[PDB]
Formats: sequence, C-alpha cells, structure tokens
Amino acid sequence: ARYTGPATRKSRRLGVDLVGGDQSFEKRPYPPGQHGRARIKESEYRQQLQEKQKARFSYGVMEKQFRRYYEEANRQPGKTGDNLLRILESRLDNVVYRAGLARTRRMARQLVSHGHFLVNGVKVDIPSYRVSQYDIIDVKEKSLNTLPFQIARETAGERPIPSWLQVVGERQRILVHQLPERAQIDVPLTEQLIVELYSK
Amino acid sequence: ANIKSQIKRIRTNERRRLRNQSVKSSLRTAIRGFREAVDAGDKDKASELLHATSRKLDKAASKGVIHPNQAANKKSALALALNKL
Amino acid sequence: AVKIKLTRLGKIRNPQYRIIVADARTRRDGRAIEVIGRYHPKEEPSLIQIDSERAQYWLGVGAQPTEPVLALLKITGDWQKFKGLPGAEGTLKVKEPKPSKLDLFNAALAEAE
RNA sequence: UUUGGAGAGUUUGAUCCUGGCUCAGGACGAACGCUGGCGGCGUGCUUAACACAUGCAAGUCGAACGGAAAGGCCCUUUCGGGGGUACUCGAGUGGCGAACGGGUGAGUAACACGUGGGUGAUCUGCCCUGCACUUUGGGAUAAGCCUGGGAAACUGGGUCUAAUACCGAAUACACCCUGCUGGUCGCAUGGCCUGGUAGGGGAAAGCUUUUGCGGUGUGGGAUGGGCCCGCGGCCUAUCAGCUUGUUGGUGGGGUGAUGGCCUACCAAGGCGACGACGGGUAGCCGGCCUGAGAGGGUGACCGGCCACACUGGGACUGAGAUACGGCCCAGACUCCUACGGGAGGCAGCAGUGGGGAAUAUUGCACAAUGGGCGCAAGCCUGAUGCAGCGACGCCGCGUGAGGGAUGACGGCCUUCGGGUUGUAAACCUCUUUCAGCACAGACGAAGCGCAAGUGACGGUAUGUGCAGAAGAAGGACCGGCCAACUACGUGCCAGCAGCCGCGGUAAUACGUAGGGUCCGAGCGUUGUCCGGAAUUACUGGGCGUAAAGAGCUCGUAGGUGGUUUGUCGCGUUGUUCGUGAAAACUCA
Repeated sequence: ARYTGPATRKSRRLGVDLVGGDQSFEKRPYPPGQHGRARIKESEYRQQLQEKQKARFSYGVMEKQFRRYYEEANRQPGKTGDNLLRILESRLDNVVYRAGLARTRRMARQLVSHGHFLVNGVKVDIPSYRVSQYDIIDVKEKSLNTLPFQIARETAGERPIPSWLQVVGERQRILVHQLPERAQIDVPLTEQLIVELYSK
Repeated sequence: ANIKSQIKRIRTNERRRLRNQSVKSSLRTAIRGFREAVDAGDKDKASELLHATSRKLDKAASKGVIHPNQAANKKSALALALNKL
Repeated sequence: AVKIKLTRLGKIRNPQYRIIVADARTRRDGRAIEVIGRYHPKEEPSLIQIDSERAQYWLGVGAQPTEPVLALLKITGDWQKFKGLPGAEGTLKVKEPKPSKLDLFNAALAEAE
C-alpha cells in the first residue's frame, strides 16, 4: 500500500524537511506530537531507523519493499548503500519527480499509477517500475495536454535535473543515460546507517 | 470385480493358467520319467527321454510357458546327468 | 517405448515446453533422459529451438515422437533429414530481434532537435 | 582468487568473572484474535494408513473373428412390421493396454535411499535397424439357439459358429543343449572369435484396398529394470553376548540371473566394544529454513527412489505385478438374503461423517501437454490444463495528488499565556489508477482435422471510451531490551508482563483517552526450528578456588611417534575424463 497521511510530520520527526512549506516546525523546532521538544536518549537504533524512514517517506516505499531493495543491494556488488540509492532513484515516480514534471514524489506516484506515462511504448501503471539504461519515458497523448503536464512544461526551471537523466522534448520525453552514482543521487541522507540497521 | 476389462481378464488368465499348468505338468512328468530311467541306470531309454523332454522344453519356451534360459538350464542338467551316468 | 515429448514448464498461462526424450511410461513432468530442445508457443513465431544432432540420434535409435514434436521436427527439417523425403526442408522462422535500446536512445537523441 | 559474525537485561551494597534464564531477527504446508479492497503467481488433512453414502478416475480395436441387438442403406410392406449388407455397432471371442499415470507415508534403520561402481551373474513387451521366413494340417468353444438350478450374485447342460483364439507337424542351422577341439583375452570362475566340428532340437497370422496394416525366429541398438558391492546419513549398553541354514563347502534343485535362495551331506564356523543382538523413533534424497560459515533443524509443494493399497498371507496371468479401481484364502467391519448363501473396499478426484487449533468444489474441458488403444478418423484419460473457495503465503497496486493558516471548530494537555492534533481538516484545482458502466476482444493453435471447423479457461485477461475523490485502513506498541509520553480513573484491588519487574492515591509499566511510533490489508499472539548461544566450542570453550583431574598405579585394544637413507605413491596434492538428473541456489 502507501502512506496517504500527512507529509510534513514525517519530515518533522526525522528533522530533514523533505518538501518544505510549514511554520510550526520552522519556528519552533520539534518532532510532531504534544511531546515535541522532549528529552532524547540518542540511540544508534533511532539514528538508523530515522535514516531508513527518511528514505521510505521521501520516496513512497513501504518496509516490506524497502527490505527487498536492501537485499538486492547487498547481494549485488559494490557498496550496498549506493546500490540501494541507485535502486530507489531508478524508479518511475522518482525519475519523473527528478525531471520536475510533478515537484513531489507523491504527485509522481499518482501520475504513474494513473497511467499518465509510458516506457518504450508500453503503458506503465507501476511506480515501482525499475527503469534501466537507455529508457525512453514518453507521456501519452491525453496527458501531454492535461493540466499537470502543462504545469510541468511551464515550471520546468525550478529544481535542477540529474545528469543521468535529461528531458529532450517540449512534450517532456525523458531519457536515461545510465543509472546514478552516489554523486548523481543528490538526496539529504547517508546510506551506511540503513545497511547497519538491516544487518542488526 | 467392478471393471469390464478385468472381468474379462479373469477368464483369460484362468484359461492361460490352465494351459500353462498342463504344459508344465507334462514337463515335470517327462523329467521325473527321465530321472527314473537314470537312477535306475538305463541309458538308451534315458537318451530317448532326454531328446523328447528337451524337445518339450524348447516347445514350452517357444509358447512362453517358461523362459528359454530356464529350458536351457533344465535340459543342460539332463544332458550332464546322462553323460556322467 | 522411448519417445520425444514436451515437458511443460513455466507458470500457469505461459506453457513453455522443453523438448525431451523419455520413456512413454514416465510422467510428463518427470525425469528426462536428455533435453534436445525447447518450445515456447506464446511468441507469435512460437519459438522452436532444438538440437538436431541428438534429435537425429534418438530418431535413428527409434524414439517415436509425439504428434506436436513431430510437427516441430517437420518444421526444423530433422524429420525430413531423418527419412530423406525432400532432403531437409528448413521451414523454421524466428522472431526478428527488435531494435536495441541503445539505438532507440540515440535515435530519440537525434530527434531531440 | 572473492568473500561475510552487532548485542541487551537479570545473581551483588556495588565490582569483575563464571554461568544459566529471557529478549530483540528470520522462517512456517500453520492456527487463533482484531481487521479486511483489488489483482497476479502459488499453496491448502501436518491429526484418524479412521470409517465411507453418491458420481466419475481405463479403456480401445469391426483394418483379428463369428455375428447383427440399436442406428444407417436397400429390398419389402397388412405400415404391423419382415428380410438383406457390413456404412455402423450392443453384447461376445481375441489382441494390446490394464504393472504406467494418480494417491498415502502405515511399514522400513534396510543396499530403503544418496553417490559411485560391478554384472565374465542378468532380463528387457512396445520402438528402431539388419538377416532369414510367414509352410502345412486339424480339433473345439464363447457368443447365438434350446434349456435347467438359484432369492440374488451367479451357474450346470445340450446344440451350434469363426478367427491374428487353440493345437499338432515341416523348415530354421542366426538360436538352445550336450560331446570333442583350436585360437585369443584374460579379472579366477570363465568370456570373445555369430570359432570349428558331431549329434539332438526350437516358430509363425493373417487382414484390408490404402497416406495400407501386420505375424515368427534371430543379430545389434535404445529404453526400462533386476542382483551385488564400497562409502555416507538417527537415539539407546539402565540392551553384551548373538547366530545353528547360522558361516563355508560339495552334489543336486531353483531362478531371468549370482548366491543357504532351497535341500541332503560334510566341516564348525560367522558377527560382536570399530557396539553385534535388542529397544525406540523415522520413508530417503534433490532440496527447504536458519546461520558469517562450519554446523543445526527439517523432508511441505515441486521432482527422483522406495514402500503400501481394509489387516495378514498367497500366488496366477503376463515382457513387466506391492497387481489401489484384479484373483484365492483367513480375519475385522458394512450391506443384501427367500438364511441356502452372497456383495464390498477413497491412502484416485470431488465429497460426507468423525477426530482436530486446522486445511478447499460432490466444478469446466480434453482446447493444450503426456499416456493407452486404433492404419486412421477417432475413443478414453478426476493424469493434466483451468476455474471455484480460503489474505495461507509471496509480490504488486490503490484507498487520492498539488495548493491551502498565525494554524478554524472540536478533542487532549496547559505553568491559562498557549501548545499539539495539524497542511492535518474545511475550501480551490487536478487526477483517474483500482473498483463500477458500455463496446471490442485475444495469445495460448506452423497445433488437431482433411474437414470446413476446432479454446474448458472466457465475452475472461487486456484495450477503448463514461462520471466523480468519486466505493476502499486497520492492527500492535509507547519503563529498559525496544523509537515512541502525557492527562484522567484505579492504588498490593482491578489488572499487566517475554525477563528485570510495575500496581501499597500524586502508576510515562494496569484501564481509558488524546498524542506518538512500528507495520500496513495486514497487524499481533501462540506453537515449531535456527540464530543470537564461543550455552557440546571442528572452525570455536574449559577443569587449582567458578561445573569439571578418576584415590593411585599396572597394563590390553586404540591414539600418538626421535634422527636418517632408499623405495611404494595409501593418505596428501596437481591435472584431466566421466558422473554429480531436472528443478532449486547463485551470476548474467
């Protein structure tokens, strides 16, 4: 499933503001609840859990799936952390977000799931679609004239684009050079504490 | 039984049983006659019964009542008994 | 009786067969003496990969094929290579390789103008 | 030349150590509780190898045969029906199949399994390929007709009919047996040269006019097996002696084959502390779960082997039999009986009862794949392919997305200011996945058929459009391990709790509210296994006082072995070949 609840509060519990645009946390700094500003016992488990949840709720991934991503990263070679980030960034909701068509991973998820996209000709209603090297992500014919993509092409200068990605058309076709490296990821997070968590 | 094919195969198998019974019994009778001729000590009678019994053993093996290897072992035993006599 | 057969593999609505040689008294999904081909009839050209030399061995030593695999051998010409009627037909058609994703990538880059 | 181990709490006034207990993780053929939307792919009697109603689960061949009961065709015709053939076919004879497939794991601690070998100790229907033939003659009988007995099951008789049924004979000189004999291999019996030679022997089935089918013997091959052996994999000595066909041999028998397999005789051996014989438990394996690995545990699906088919025993038939849906006997149970006798076997599929914490529909179709029969069409196939049921599991998707404040109300706290719930909500905008409505609509089928069509799944999946957030979120936890905290109520009560332990009016541990947190159509609990546990320590522990040196010696088996030369190449090591099934696991 997915988390359809409030978005700011997760960022508040986890410190890092994933999206932004609130004043409660931004004036008084605290996690949610009446017991904000409380005393904290500074446990490594909380640190690790907080990075894991940072990833989970920055993307739209739940734990039973994030576990699989971690396991894929741990099996496949290289550093488990950057492999995991490569996986989490190499999914459709994230690539269209990073391309700026949605300006929120929630919105990107709704778009892909509603089928306002496709990949190499075939429709895709899967936000968890793991894109690959040399992937053309087209938008369908109704969607290009719909309002959200009008907004995309209008405000496609706000947030930057990764290097491994590039938009190519005014119709907002998207291209994938390769898969991202830890420099290409550009996410407010480490990746070691998560693998430590799942190694516990 | 409760199936047509088995109900028929009962009759067929009884038929084949009676056939093979008659044949094997004739064979054992021939062999006891031969062994009587031998333990008594007759020689030419024993040779004649040996030819007859070997013929019948080959015949039964061809009919399938016995295996050719079985017929071979039986008649070989007969021949060796006659020789050592 | 030794026989060329199709062992079903694959998931429920994806009958990927594997062309084996096995006794008739075996079961479909059972132990195979040798694997000589595969048969995936969900492709439109309905893939017919085979191993001709071993097919010819088993036919020469008297492996009675099933009807489907007989048709497959007729397609690959091994049936005809075995008997000798039109020599060896070679009726097989394969799925044409779709263009490389790299080629599509470069084509769309060129179109990005 | 690559790889992958986390700890915490608890003994004390406190410390260190030892040491156990507990927990955090993962998994399940699961169950239970709360909750519950969708699909996809799987999976589902782990207990009573308990008993089973009912229906299906193995038939086919008229191109083997006599025939003609039902259709068909033609004569006939009182329209009641009667004749013929030969399309077609009930029943019957005959052939082939029925030994496969499917189920269960009761038994089995064993060559049952796995792995590797041996078979000069062996079989092998069907299939393929060579060689030689398919000669000749006869006697019945089922069925049918006429009867008889029996309640029934069933069965006796007479008469009559045919065959690829049955039976004799000829030929076979490849084959079998015996005698003599040569060469060669040898791993000893012995094997090969289809050795040679002499003698005596061994068979057959015909049918049909059509893409034609067959039959016998023999050689070879292939397949499927059988038998034997090495090694390997449970507990138990609070089970130490066991064995008398038991160990061996000879001659016979028997087998497909070797062999006490069996028998007469002979000899008196054989097995045991390296655990015989007993007792208990258990199907074995690939694999699965865990684990850093070693290892531990397990043997569900799936796949292979074995064993079994109400219990026990037995054979027959056949190429082949544990003969599930076969036979005989005995026994238990159930049923019919005219009491004389008879009939049965779900551990096949579905299903019922029962037991249980607990496990599905008395479904569709042979469309596909596999099998059987048939020249073939085709028939059969509860194998199988699909569907159904059940969150049982795994995976995926959704339940909305963007914007939206001094931040509404309400709720809970408040140090009374306010803080939070909470960008949450209301409201603007957008989106329609999924579900719903209409239309189309498959792949699966170079298939089957030489008939004109053929898809159970399925008017399903999936594509198109239609409307609107429109129909879609719970569960556990919040003292520490273990993030996450307050108020109120109860105060050694009610209760909680996995361990430490919390409750003895100011409870962050109980109950409820808020709020937070962990997951999310799941969440928790219980049970089981591994881990953590270096807590049986090979990797990887120890024994002065923590549990642990026998009271001490002698000495058997065993284990171990100073310096050195040579050799063997057993261990060891290198390389290669074969095998290590597929699936699995892993990499792509």
